[PDB]
Amino acid sequence: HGEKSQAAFMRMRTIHWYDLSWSKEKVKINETVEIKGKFHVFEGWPETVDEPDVAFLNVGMPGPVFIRKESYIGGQLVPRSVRLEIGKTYDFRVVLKARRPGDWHVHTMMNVQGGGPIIGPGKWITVEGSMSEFRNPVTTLTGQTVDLENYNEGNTYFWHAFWFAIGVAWIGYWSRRPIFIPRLLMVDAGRADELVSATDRKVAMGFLAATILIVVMAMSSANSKYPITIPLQAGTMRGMKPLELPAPTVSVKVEDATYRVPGRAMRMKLTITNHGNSPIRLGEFYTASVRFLDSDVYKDTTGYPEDLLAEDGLSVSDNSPLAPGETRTVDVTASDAAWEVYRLSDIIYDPDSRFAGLLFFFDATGNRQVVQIDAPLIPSFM
Amino acid sequence: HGEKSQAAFMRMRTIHWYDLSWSKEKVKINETVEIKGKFHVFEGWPETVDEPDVAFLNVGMPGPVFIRKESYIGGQLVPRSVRLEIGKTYDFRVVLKARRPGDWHVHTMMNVQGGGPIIGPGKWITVEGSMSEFRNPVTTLTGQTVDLENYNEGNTYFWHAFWFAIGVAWIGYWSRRPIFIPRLLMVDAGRADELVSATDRKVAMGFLAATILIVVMAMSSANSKYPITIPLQAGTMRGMKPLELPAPTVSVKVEDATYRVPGRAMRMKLTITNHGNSPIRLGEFYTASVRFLDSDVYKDTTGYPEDLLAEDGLSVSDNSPLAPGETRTVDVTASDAAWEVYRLSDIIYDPDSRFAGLLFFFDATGNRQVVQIDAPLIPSFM
Amino acid sequence: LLDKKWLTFALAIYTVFYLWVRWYEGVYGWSAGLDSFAPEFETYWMNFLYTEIVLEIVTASILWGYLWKTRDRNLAALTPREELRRNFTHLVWLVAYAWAIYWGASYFTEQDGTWHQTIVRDTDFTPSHIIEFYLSYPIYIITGFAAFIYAKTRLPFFAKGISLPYLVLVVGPFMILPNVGLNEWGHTFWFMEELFVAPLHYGFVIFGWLALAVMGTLTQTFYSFAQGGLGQSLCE
Ligand SMILES: CCCCCCCCCCCC(=O)OC[C@H](COP(=O)(O)OCC[N+](C)(C)C)OC(=O)CCCCCCCCCCC
Ligand SMILES: CCCCCCCCCC(=O)OC[C@H](COP(=O)(O)OCC[N+](C)(C)C)OC(=O)CCCCCCCCC
Ligand SMILES: CCCCCCCCCC(=O)OC[C@H](COP(=O)(O)OCC[N+](C)(C)C)OC(=O)CCCCCCCCC
Ligand SMILES: CCCCCC(=O)OC[C@H](COP(=O)(O)OCC[N+](C)(C)C)OC(=O)CCCCC
Ligand SMILES: CCCCCC(=O)OC[C@H](COP(=O)(O)OCC[N+](C)(C)C)OC(=O)CCCCC
Ligand SMILES: CCCCCCCCCC
Ligand SMILES: CCCCCCCCCC
Ligand SMILES: CCCCCCCCCC
Ligand SMILES: [Cu+2]
Ligand SMILES: [Cu+2]
Ligand SMILES: [Cu+2]
Ligand SMILES: [Cu+2]
Repeated sequence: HGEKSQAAFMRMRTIHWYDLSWSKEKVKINETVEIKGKFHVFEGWPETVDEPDVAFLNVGMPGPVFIRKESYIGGQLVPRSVRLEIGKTYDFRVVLKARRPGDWHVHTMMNVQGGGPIIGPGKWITVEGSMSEFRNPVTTLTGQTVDLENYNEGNTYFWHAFWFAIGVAWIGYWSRRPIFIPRLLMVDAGRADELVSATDRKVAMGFLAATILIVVMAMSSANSKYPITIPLQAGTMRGMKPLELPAPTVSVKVEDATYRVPGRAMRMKLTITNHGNSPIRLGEFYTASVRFLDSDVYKDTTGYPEDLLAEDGLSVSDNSPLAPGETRTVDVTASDAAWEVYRLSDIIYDPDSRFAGLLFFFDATGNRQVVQIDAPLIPSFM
Repeated sequence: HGEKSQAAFMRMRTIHWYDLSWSKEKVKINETVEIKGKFHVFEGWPETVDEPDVAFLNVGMPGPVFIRKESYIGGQLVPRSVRLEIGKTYDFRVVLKARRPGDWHVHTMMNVQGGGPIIGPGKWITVEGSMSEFRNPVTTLTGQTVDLENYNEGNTYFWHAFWFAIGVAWIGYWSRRPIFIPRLLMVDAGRADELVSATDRKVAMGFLAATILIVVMAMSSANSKYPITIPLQAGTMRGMKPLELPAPTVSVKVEDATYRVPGRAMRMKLTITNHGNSPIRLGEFYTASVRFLDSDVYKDTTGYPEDLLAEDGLSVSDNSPLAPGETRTVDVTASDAAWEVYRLSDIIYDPDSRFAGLLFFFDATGNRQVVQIDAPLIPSFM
Repeated sequence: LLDKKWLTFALAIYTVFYLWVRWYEGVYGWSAGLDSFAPEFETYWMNFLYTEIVLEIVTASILWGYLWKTRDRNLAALTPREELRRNFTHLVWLVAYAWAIYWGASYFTEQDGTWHQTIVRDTDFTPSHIIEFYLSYPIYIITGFAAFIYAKTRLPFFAKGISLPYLVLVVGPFMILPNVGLNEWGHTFWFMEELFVAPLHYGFVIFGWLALAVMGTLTQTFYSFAQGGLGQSLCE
């Protein structure tokens, strides 16, 4: 919900999310929904964005309508920030537990230590039930099961109310007598030295001693109870395992890419060389959360969001099967209302008119090749 | 001597020193002791420690009880700071010349430009003789042999004493007359204009002219003598040659690692898969300068420090030879008094409860494999 | 008469209006108010922004102009009882200014923090800012200017000169509103983060300090109160 505002070229060239899947579309309170997929870090990382040396796999949602039970980057849990390598492909997995009823647009996002949020595709997930049913039980290493929704709430309330009452008692004790104008006049006209006299000093000594003693005894009591504590666990986690993808057998060279201003279409000319030993066909072009598909080649069955999916948004001038060894040049037009709805046409406002995307080539057997393209994007007006 | 205070997790995951050796344990004055070994830079370098882009191979010792004659990282001399690559293994060598009699705990350390000192294992080396016998002869490119213990000492003393005497002469010339109260009263009561009169101005002119002339003539004389000088040689040395270690044929996956609080033992569960074509046996676990050995598999003969060596500190639930291709899960307990003496149990105080270490697998023929492990370390209290 | 029931209205108008504003933003925060490019956002929050800016300009003009036009020309011939009444009215104005300052600089500003930690920033005109930067800040600016003008035009102590502590108390908090330019510039160019303690926010901090001139202002109002109606009782 925070995208459609970021620079179109930044959205095009930061991180490409693909193979995304959502376990459920409608969940009850306390039920779990799992978000899986792969994200690829673009080689041409924009220079004003710091390299993802410190990155956090976040969830884009309107507050804790879900609680992030687990999140994985490469199979291992990542509660802290992680280091990602430019050009690598990682598979991720986020597990969410429903907490608040309603229709929530859940995004998979990545936060970078020096570049801000990289928001992936968002899917509407419906939560049904009541928030009062939500439970977050946690078992500690000391052998007690607590509910994280209300654990320590009473203690926090008690201590804050107690200290507030102490401060209010101090102020009220001094506020029983006249406060501002008589005291100002007494201080002004000659020495004051009458507005602070015993037992006011005794009361101040009592307040100071009681405050120090109460703090010390409360700390000692909170040491006896909860004798085992650990500091906050933090620190960037290195060694994120990337995916060992096979080298693509398709080489694509982009010879110019243009988009009409105004318009909802992007046109590019590609020289595709088919290596390997299978006839391939271009089936999908993904640029920035928007998937332009050729329905004659590939159909989406993973429940991708409708506003981001163009079922027939990809048109190839010659999409006949490309025999192995054969190289041909085709005109590829990616046209959908999403190009303007998500402001990919606002790249004309950007100070770097360059695009990046993913091309998916499918053979007869159905196995697919992921080839990555990037080129300058030239607007056309006349 | 400066370790046992650094965070246990930082000591566990910065740099792993192994294959260490000391040429001599007791040396006379002017005798040479050589420290060799290999250090491996951990892949999961802690984020608050800067990457060893600028590192210096230092020696941990109580001052110049030895002089560092030479130090090598990869066979070549490294008098300046060097650049190390995370994940690489380097072999080092330090040559020390005995200078001061006594029992000295000599450490091999590495200083990082943004993370401070990484102290390796320390060994007690005894120096016998007298400090008066120590010599540090150096031959210059101008053809003169000088002793670095006292070279230029007389000249330094002379020049500092001369300039101090000049300043003292100035102050004393002004201090022959009354100093503070009469002069203060003369300046206060009317114009002073009597406390500074010729030939005081002539003396000041003489002092200024003599100072400038002496500085100029001394610089000219120090230019004539020593006509050949070079600036201080400095600059980080890149291109440190790392060791080309063969890829290990043993793959170890750590399934949970726990340590009792309080306790002197660390327990972990490992799934060891033996590739290659030789039956292997786990013989050593090195975590942070502490070597837990299985005496039935491996025995130390390099004179490792006794306080850091656990001859039978490593116990494996099933340490029978692991046939090639076979994978098995074993319970490994690393127990020694060193775990508490060197405060490896203080990792509970650390904000990152993760450990790293080295496992050494030996086959029947005796050749060994170095496999590196790292995992979260979970304290156990109940 | 002296202190009359204008104080009750001064508290109640701010309380009721800001409770309604809080209800409005709790209803339209999500659901037409998350996406800044949806048509419903334009009708529920951009229209709110336009309406509130126009109404604030009109109200400021009307209030300040009326206070300046009805200014007391013959301040010399003013009875001490009427001076006491006017001092109490000025104290009511200061109470209203304090209430508005609370609502603007504490409630809606830390509420802007909730939003600036829970959702991805989409524009410079999110609901939170519209309710804070362009509603509550102008409201307390209007109240402070009105209090200053009333003091200068009715109280002889605050006439014959511009009070420095009063001017600082009135203008420094106003400087937070043009400081919004630093906030937006410091959030889009500087600091690709949502750190609430970033140096981009010290502009509010610097000009939030100038509200400490309320101490000099209040001792000045105490002296104005104790001009003729000082005693007796006090200091006797
Ligand atoms: C210092 C001088 C300050 C000047 C600025 C004042 C800003 C006022 C609010 C702007 C509203 C806007 O712009 O929006 C107009 C809204 C849009 O809502 P709607 O879609 O019609 O839904 C139905 C309306 N509900 C959602 C509010 C129920 O509708 C309206 O007509 C109603 C606006 C009522 C404002 C007056 C009540 C304030 C609380 C009572 C104590 C004073
Ligand atoms: C919707 C906006 C309604 C604002 C109404 C403003 C009322 C007019 C201001 C005003 O001049 O005085 C109102 C009251 C009573 O003071 P008055 O005595 O009426 O003021 C003049 C003094 N004089 C009679 C001796 C000449 O003085 C007060 O204390 C009134 C405080 C009102 C709170 C400020 C509201 C501002 C919201 C932007
Ligand atoms: C925006 C940032 C403000 C900058 C701060 C500058 C003002 C600070 C000093 C100040 O307030 O004094 C101006 C007068 C007070 O009386 P004086 O300054 O003595 O002069 C009165 C004659 N004058 C009204 C033309 C100025 O006060 C008034 O007369 C104000 C009431 C008249 C203005 C009403 C019209 C404004 C509608 C928008
Ligand atoms: C001194 C500042 C008081 C701020 C109280 C506040 O923000 O109230 C809104 C909140 C809203 O929660 P709730 O009462 O449950 O009503 C929800 C209605 N919306 C969502 C519109 C706020 O609770 C109330 O309305 C209580 C009334 C307090 C009167 C001083
Ligand atoms: C009164 C104390 C002011 C200290 C300023 C400060 O903390 O700045 C941190 C920042 C370091 O940037 P960093 O915290 O790394 O920002 C990370 C997020 N990005 C890269 C998007 C800015 O340094 C600067 O850019 C210069 C600040 C000048 C102050 C007058
Ligand atoms: C001057 C007051 C110092 C208080 C020190 C208390 C130490 C208690 C140790 C648990
Ligand atoms: C005002 C004194 C300047 C002295 C300059 C001396 C230059 C000597 C060159 C060797
Ligand atoms: C990246 C280093 C930033 C240093 C900022 C220093 C601020 C000091 C303010 C006087
Ligand atoms: Cu969304
Ligand atoms: Cu990519
Ligand atoms: Cu030592
Ligand atoms: Cu290592």
